[PDB]
Amino acid sequence: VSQVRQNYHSDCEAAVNRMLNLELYASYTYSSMYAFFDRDDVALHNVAEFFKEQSHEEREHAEKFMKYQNKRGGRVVLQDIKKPERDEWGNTLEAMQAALQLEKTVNQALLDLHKLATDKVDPHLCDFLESEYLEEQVKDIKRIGDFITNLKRLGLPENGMGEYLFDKHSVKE
Amino acid sequence: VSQVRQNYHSDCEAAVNRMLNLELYASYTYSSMYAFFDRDDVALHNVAEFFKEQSHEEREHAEKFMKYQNKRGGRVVLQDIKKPERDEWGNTLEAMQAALQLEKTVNQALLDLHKLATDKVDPHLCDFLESEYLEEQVKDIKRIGDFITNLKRLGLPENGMGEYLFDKHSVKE
Amino acid sequence: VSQVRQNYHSDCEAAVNRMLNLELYASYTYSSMYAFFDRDDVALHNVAEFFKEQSHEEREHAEKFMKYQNKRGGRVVLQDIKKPERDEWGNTLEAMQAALQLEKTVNQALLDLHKLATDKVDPHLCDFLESEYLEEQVKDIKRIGDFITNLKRLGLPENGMGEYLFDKHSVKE
Amino acid sequence: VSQVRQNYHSDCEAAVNRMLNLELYASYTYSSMYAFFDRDDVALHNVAEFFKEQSHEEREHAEKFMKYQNKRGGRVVLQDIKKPERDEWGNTLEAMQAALQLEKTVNQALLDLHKLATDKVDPHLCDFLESEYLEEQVKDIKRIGDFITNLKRLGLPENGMGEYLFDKHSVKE
Ligand SMILES: [Cl-]
Ligand SMILES: [Cl-]
Ligand SMILES: [Cl-]
Ligand SMILES: [Cl-]
Ligand SMILES: [Cl-]
Ligand SMILES: [Cl-]
Ligand SMILES: [Cl-]
Ligand SMILES: [Cl-]
Ligand SMILES: [Cl-]
Ligand SMILES: [Cl-]
Ligand SMILES: [Cl-]
Ligand SMILES: [Cl-]
Ligand SMILES: [Cl-]
Ligand SMILES: [Cl-]
Ligand SMILES: [Cl-]
Ligand SMILES: [Cl-]
Ligand SMILES: [Cl-]
Ligand SMILES: [Cl-]
Ligand SMILES: [Cl-]
Ligand SMILES: [Cl-]
Ligand SMILES: [Cl-]
Ligand SMILES: [Cl-]
Ligand SMILES: [Cl-]
Ligand SMILES: [Cl-]
Ligand SMILES: [Cl-]
Ligand SMILES: [Cl-]
Ligand SMILES: [Cl-]
Ligand SMILES: [Cl-]
Ligand SMILES: [Cl-]
Ligand SMILES: [Cl-]
Ligand SMILES: [Cl-]
Ligand SMILES: [Cl-]
Ligand SMILES: [Cl-]
Ligand SMILES: [Cl-]
Ligand SMILES: [Cl-]
Ligand SMILES: [Cl-]
Ligand SMILES: [Cl-]
Ligand SMILES: [Fe+3]
Ligand SMILES: [Fe+3]
Ligand SMILES: [Fe+3]
Ligand SMILES: [Fe+3]
Ligand SMILES: [Fe+3]
Ligand SMILES: [Fe+3]
Ligand SMILES: [Fe+3]
Ligand SMILES: [Fe+3]
Ligand SMILES: [Fe+3]
Ligand SMILES: [Fe+3]
Ligand SMILES: [Fe+3]
Ligand SMILES: [Fe+3]
Ligand SMILES: [Fe+3]
Ligand SMILES: [Fe+3]
Ligand SMILES: [Fe+3]
Ligand SMILES: [Fe+3]
Ligand SMILES: [Fe+3]
Ligand SMILES: [Mg+2]
Ligand SMILES: [Mg+2]
Ligand SMILES: [Mg+2]
Ligand SMILES: [Mg+2]
Ligand SMILES: [Mg+2]
Ligand SMILES: [Mg+2]
Ligand SMILES: [Mg+2]
Ligand SMILES: [Mg+2]
Ligand SMILES: [Mg+2]
Ligand SMILES: [Mg+2]
Ligand SMILES: [Mg+2]
Ligand SMILES: [Mg+2]
Ligand SMILES: [Mg+2]
Ligand SMILES: [Mg+2]
Ligand SMILES: [Mg+2]
Ligand SMILES: [Mg+2]
Ligand SMILES: [Mg+2]
Ligand SMILES: [Mg+2]
Ligand SMILES: [Mg+2]
Ligand SMILES: [Mg+2]
Ligand SMILES: [Mg+2]
Ligand SMILES: [Mg+2]
Ligand SMILES: [Mg+2]
Ligand SMILES: [Mg+2]
Ligand SMILES: [Mg+2]
Ligand SMILES: [Mg+2]
Repeated sequence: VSQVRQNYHSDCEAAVNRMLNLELYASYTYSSMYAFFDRDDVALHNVAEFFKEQSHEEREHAEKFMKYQNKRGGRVVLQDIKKPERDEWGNTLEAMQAALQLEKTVNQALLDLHKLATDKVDPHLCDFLESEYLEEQVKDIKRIGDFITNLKRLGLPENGMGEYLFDKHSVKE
Repeated sequence: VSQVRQNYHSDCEAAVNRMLNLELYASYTYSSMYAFFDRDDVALHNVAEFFKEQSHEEREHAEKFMKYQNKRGGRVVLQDIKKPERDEWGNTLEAMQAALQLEKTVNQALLDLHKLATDKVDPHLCDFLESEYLEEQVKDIKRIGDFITNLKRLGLPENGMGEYLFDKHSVKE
Repeated sequence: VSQVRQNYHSDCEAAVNRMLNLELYASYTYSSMYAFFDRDDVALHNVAEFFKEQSHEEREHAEKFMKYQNKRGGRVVLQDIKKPERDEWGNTLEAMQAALQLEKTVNQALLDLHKLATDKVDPHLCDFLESEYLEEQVKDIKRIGDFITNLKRLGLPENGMGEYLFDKHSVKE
Repeated sequence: VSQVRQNYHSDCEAAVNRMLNLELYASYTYSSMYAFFDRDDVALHNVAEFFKEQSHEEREHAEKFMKYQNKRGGRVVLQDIKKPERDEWGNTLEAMQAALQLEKTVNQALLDLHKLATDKVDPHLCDFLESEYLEEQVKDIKRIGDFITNLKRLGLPENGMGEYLFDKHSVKE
């Protein structure tokens, strides 16, 4: 019954809250990858910093959904942020493969939310997803795929020299 | 039969003209609010200037529809701009409540136009509304709602000190 | 068995992981307060932004513990970040009271960790807490206490004008 | 019987002199590593310069203890600076392993000195060690550990290409 609410279905409000949680979950998974690559027995600092940046970007995605919810007159409802699926991430290839799957999971949830918004005839929510989320996902999925191709080319997981070279030439210094 | 016309339904052309009129109507209502708050026996100049700015923005919305109509090969058809519903606006709370309802009326018309454009399979018109109109409405509706909440907190309509404080701290100097 | 590990007790490593979780929990609680004050029916934007900033600072506290853990040769172990205790925060006074208690809870955990580090004769961990955490807590606790005193002076919770004045004069614009 | 002396135990004064000697010993060992990597039949100049810098930093650590001794009213007593344990350092991996052990030996001596200062209730000496020495050690130990992990990844000692790559991408140009 918010005074600002107009053309905003309860189902979409709830799905936005669930999407918010998933963004926070993604942030936390990336934070775990950062910490792993920062370990003294892993020590791939450019890879670590790549994942730290990914983590911060996911938190920005989450905060943008909070703001959106309030703009439409919905109510933010938070749930636990589940810990990541793994405590250690193997190596750069395994981590990038997990990152690819994570970004595709997030993308599928965004696409599902777009379908719901379409079904409920909510063009503002459609526009928001298209303008602020969907292209970011396609771009990041492509970037991570490109990385995986190069890690395989470099002989991961077996080729430690390849892994070193990737950290020194493929990710930001 | 315009040489530029392509995928532009007569119904959408007509609805764009009606939307243009509504934007002009909204501009005129805001102009009335400006004049009211500029009265010597009302004298809330920051509130007055807020509504003057709202009025100018609505005229910009109208002109953008005129340009759009011509870009698609439709023909601008003007009708009378009806005078506002009231000659005096009571106080800042009453005016903001009327502004909220006005912005929601405009928003509903834009949403209805988007539905029509969708029905007629006009993605250019959909994009135009989503990119140039729908988010502006959500933003302004939220801003005015926020103002109303604060005016109520400040004890409007009875609390004149509250009304003074709002004009001096909530709206641009 | 990390090659860098020296004078770092398993108990301290575990307690650092638990402290990390608590920092993340604090961040999430502050994020909830931000979202609440950003609601159209609450609409205290300077208060909202204060809590958003608090939330970001807690995430910085968490990341610093992750880095610390790795520097000492411990291993970051993550757990679920529990959702905040409340879904809505009442008003500025109730939220500030909850913030005070949260900062004191965090402070007690830091003091307990310092006691453990002292018991295990770990001066590096003692220094880290004293140089990076303990004074921040005292400062923030004092700031929030000062705010609460002023909110009470301004007649919270009943005095809406007082609450408005606080948002406009006590917290950053 | 120095006029400035206050709360400075004879045991701490003596231990500071022994610590000074150890800093000088560490400097000399690093100087030997510099000279080794500068050999025409070793020729890893970035590695050589890394160790030269390490050597200079250890001399700075020593001089700071001399100044400290005098500030407290103790008397600097010098002993021979023993030559390093080896005349040649094998390769980058062997040298980094020796550097890690050296930094941990220095760290243990600093921790032992902190324990003594604690036992003698000398908070100024505790603060000095915590503020000027202990974090430097943790940082350098982590850095060298990280290097060792990367040298192993690069196939040291057998992989000469790996050793070349490390010198060109892991240590300052
Ligand atoms: Cl609705
Ligand atoms: Cl929900
Ligand atoms: Cl996984
Ligand atoms: Cl695992
Ligand atoms: Cl996933
Ligand atoms: Cl959905
Ligand atoms: Cl995007
Ligand atoms: Cl691109
Ligand atoms: Cl690439
Ligand atoms: Cl046509
Ligand atoms: Cl018409
Ligand atoms: Cl009216
Ligand atoms: Cl009237
Ligand atoms: Cl209306
Ligand atoms: Cl229509
Ligand atoms: Cl817009
Ligand atoms: Cl906005
Ligand atoms: Cl406001
Ligand atoms: Cl240990
Ligand atoms: Cl743990
Ligand atoms: Cl609570
Ligand atoms: Cl609640
Ligand atoms: Cl608490
Ligand atoms: Cl503890
Ligand atoms: Cl601090
Ligand atoms: Cl202070
Ligand atoms: Cl204050
Ligand atoms: Cl005032
Ligand atoms: Cl003395
Ligand atoms: Cl001596
Ligand atoms: Cl040796
Ligand atoms: Cl030798
Ligand atoms: Cl040694
Ligand atoms: Cl000692
Ligand atoms: Cl230090
Ligand atoms: Cl560091
Ligand atoms: Cl490294
Ligand atoms: Fe980025
Ligand atoms: Fe995301
Ligand atoms: Fe992402
Ligand atoms: Fe990205
Ligand atoms: Fe404006
Ligand atoms: Fe308009
Ligand atoms: Fe408008
Ligand atoms: Fe506007
Ligand atoms: Fe701050
Ligand atoms: Fe904290
Ligand atoms: Fe805090
Ligand atoms: Fe703070
Ligand atoms: Fe004032
Ligand atoms: Fe240096
Ligand atoms: Fe040293
Ligand atoms: Fe050193
Ligand atoms: Fe150093
Ligand atoms: Mg209401
Ligand atoms: Mg609902
Ligand atoms: Mg979920
Ligand atoms: Mg679980
Ligand atoms: Mg569309
Ligand atoms: Mg679009
Ligand atoms: Mg785009
Ligand atoms: Mg690319
Ligand atoms: Mg013609
Ligand atoms: Mg027609
Ligand atoms: Mg009309
Ligand atoms: Mg009439
Ligand atoms: Mg837009
Ligand atoms: Mg605002
Ligand atoms: Mg090992
Ligand atoms: Mg343990
Ligand atoms: Mg806990
Ligand atoms: Mg629970
Ligand atoms: Mg301090
Ligand atoms: Mg103060
Ligand atoms: Mg004398
Ligand atoms: Mg003596
Ligand atoms: Mg000695
Ligand atoms: Mg000898
Ligand atoms: Mg320090
Ligand atoms: Mg490093």
